Amino acid sequence: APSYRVKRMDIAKNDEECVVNAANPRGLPGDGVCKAVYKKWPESFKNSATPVGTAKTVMCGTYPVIHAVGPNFSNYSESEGDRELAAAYREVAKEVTRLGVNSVAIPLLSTGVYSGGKDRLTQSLNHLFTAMDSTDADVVIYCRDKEWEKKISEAIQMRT
Ligand SMILES: CC1=NC(=O)N=C(C(=O)O)C1
Repeated sequence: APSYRVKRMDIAKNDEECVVNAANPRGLPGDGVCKAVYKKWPESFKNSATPVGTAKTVMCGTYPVIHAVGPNFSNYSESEGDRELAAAYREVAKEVTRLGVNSVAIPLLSTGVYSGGKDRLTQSLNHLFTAMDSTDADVVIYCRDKEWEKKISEAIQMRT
């Protein structure tokens, strides 16, 4: 039965059948999760540009990298950002289904440099749940912060 799990570690060392990059719409290497991903899978950045609110898969050998572009909340209104954040996750679910993978390593989109300085753990995680609930893949969420690890775990546990 497919599960949700959380791991506090570098997403570039995931043990899943594909990864989601928290990407920018320019397809450029960038900072944080995107930097790790670039160093691990540089060939997945060939023609990886995709607009805000979308996701695009680029293969690195046979390993799929799903570049998903959450909104930068600095730029977006709360209502328009929320729409785009939801859309990005929906496109992730679609790519995951099309690939036929049994598992996916995913970050919380729009929670770091794109958070607009707000805590958006709950907002982002709930959009992730809504989209990925219709898939049969194991989902592993990767975070860096110990407190976030606990709150994500609690949110996972409380739906069971
Ligand atoms: C480049 C980024 N894209 C994204 O979806 N979320 C980000 C974040 O703030 O975690 C950064």
